[PDB]
Amino acid sequence: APGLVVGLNKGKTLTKRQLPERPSRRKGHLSKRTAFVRSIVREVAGFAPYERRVMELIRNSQDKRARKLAKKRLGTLKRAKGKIEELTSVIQSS
Amino acid sequence: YVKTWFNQPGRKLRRRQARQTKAAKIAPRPVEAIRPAVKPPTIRYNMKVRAGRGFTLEELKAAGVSRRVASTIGIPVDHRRRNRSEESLQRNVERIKVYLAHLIVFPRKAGQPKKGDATDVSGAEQTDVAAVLPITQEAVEEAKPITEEAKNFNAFSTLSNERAYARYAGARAAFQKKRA
Amino acid sequence: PTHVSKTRKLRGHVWRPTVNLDRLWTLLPNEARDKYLGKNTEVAPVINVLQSGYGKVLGKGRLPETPVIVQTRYVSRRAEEKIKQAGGVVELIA
RNA sequence: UCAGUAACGGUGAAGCGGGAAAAGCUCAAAUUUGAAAUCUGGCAACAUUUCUUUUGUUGUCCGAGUUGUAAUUUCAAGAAGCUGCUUUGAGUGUAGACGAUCGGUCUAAGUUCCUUGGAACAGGACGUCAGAGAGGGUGAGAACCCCGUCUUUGGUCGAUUGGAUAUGCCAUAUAAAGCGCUUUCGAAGAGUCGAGUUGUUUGCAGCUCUAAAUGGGUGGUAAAUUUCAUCUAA
RNA sequence: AUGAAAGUGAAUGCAGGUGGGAACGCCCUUGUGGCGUGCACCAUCGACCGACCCGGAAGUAUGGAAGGGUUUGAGUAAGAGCAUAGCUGUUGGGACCCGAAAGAUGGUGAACCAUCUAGUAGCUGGUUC
Repeated sequence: APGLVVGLNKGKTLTKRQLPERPSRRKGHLSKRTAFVRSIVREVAGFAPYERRVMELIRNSQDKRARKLAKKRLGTLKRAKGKIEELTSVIQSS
Repeated sequence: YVKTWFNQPGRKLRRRQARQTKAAKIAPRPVEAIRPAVKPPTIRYNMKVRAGRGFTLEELKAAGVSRRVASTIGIPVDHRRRNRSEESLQRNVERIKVYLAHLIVFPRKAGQPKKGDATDVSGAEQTDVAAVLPITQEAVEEAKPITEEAKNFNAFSTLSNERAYARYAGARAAFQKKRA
Repeated sequence: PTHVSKTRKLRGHVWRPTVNLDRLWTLLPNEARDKYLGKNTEVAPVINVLQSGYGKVLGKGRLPETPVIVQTRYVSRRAEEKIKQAGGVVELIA
């Protein structure tokens, strides 16, 4: 804020006070309890066929096809990349 | 279909009797609750000051009253609003402070003063809150001297080029990361 | 009124508002103009056009030679120089 | 009001501003495991009533319920440890005031003379009341014959009720809660969101696929990705 | 106000002259005529702002000035509009009144009924001192 109207600093020049963090923003945070529960359900429930198919695609280094196929299954790139990275961590964990 | 307004005097009289009946129902306490001093959110109206919904949890914490006591004694609380400029902290604070100063709380359970509510009770009076607590507009300045350093400040040196600087900041930043 | 009508004679016969320098001195309270215009006072009057719902101060008109500070958001490219030789100052509202 | 504006191609909003009115909240997601502390119903008593017609309480029994009834918590938070201030009933008769309604009751002064007329409520003379000269009736234009109108936001008399005021009696109160602090923990709603597809007026719906935890929705930005802002759906 | 939009954003010259131009003054003391003055204006023009084109003083890649157009605007140039009522005209609502088969929805009976309907009316007829 240069006491002015324009620029990538613009605004009326004041002393901003550091506002506290509100509990609504807490969403998405991991709980060791729920992280444990998700571990249990992952180990007991298993996997749907489509992630099964893509993981030996990672196993035989068929990465690009698996990424495209994961995109087709879910719909968005971020969901697809989020999927494959967690399966890969499962792959190295195994 | 065709909305006619032949009831306009009638509806106005209904509200009057609504206020008079409401006020007479709770006569000791003021008819209208207090509201904070808040600024309209846009470049057209941001200079003005108007009355908001309630005082944010920051202000009640500063004013020394809990969010429970405030609701009981007629101070509305707004949780959605958050106040960031510490003047908005301020301007609402003494607003709560002077409201508490002029506030008189009748003791519960047969008029034995509890904590610091009050001792006198004959001072029961129903007053307009905007009288004791009017909302003011922005304090404008008058008769300030010198600022010949701003004289040499030739406006567009900021406006014209910083506006261009803002416009070209993205392209400039892309340039710097490119040749790096 | 039907009686005057022609039917009663045919029976049978089938955001930036703008302010120019000729108007800044009209935005003062009249006592401010009375006691501050034309007097060689050390302190000059201050005009906040934004308080009259005006965004940009254009520069049309002549000025009295009394120094006066004008507070504004935007200003035309001649409106500032005219107030230079008017003895007053222009500084920009944030 | 924006505004017949944006948008669409005649249809046609919304944010902002002013005003009317304002009031906040409850669950699921964790335990109390040193006690299912919870709840319906049957039976015996105690009551209370707009009310013999209603509404409960106590005791006892039985069943419901650990595939979860209570207490605590709902993101504005909050839980668990620490601190010293503050507080507290889901009660019960009497008196007085306050209003709501109904039920009733109380409301000032010419019908005095002459003429016309079937009839005076007409015309004339002489008066009266008026917080009452709104209206209606009475054998024709009636303030004073009558009902009414005004006083009336009232006097009276019932009946209940409005909840406050005082008072009296029980209560149980070994109590719980608010806020300084945290040495931290924070669970947060799935055939749902979403994507493609078909219909219909972005919304919804059928169909196949089908999620995630700083994730997800939504936008200013960027860039086509990004930061940033704001909110926390099912 | 201009520009498609970013964006910029209007007295030349007693806020002009150029001629003229209202009444007045103003007479030469008659009046006429002139002296004028010039309102609305009027035409012209000098110009003043935006767009268009050429040029880049500067000032923090950015950027703008001075200056050159006879290209542009129902532009500025000492604001004239706002509200209410009436008249008249026009557009839309049943739309001056009356009148065509038809069509839809839902019913009754073995075609009819009620609503939509006060329809399509480019016409026929009528339309008041």
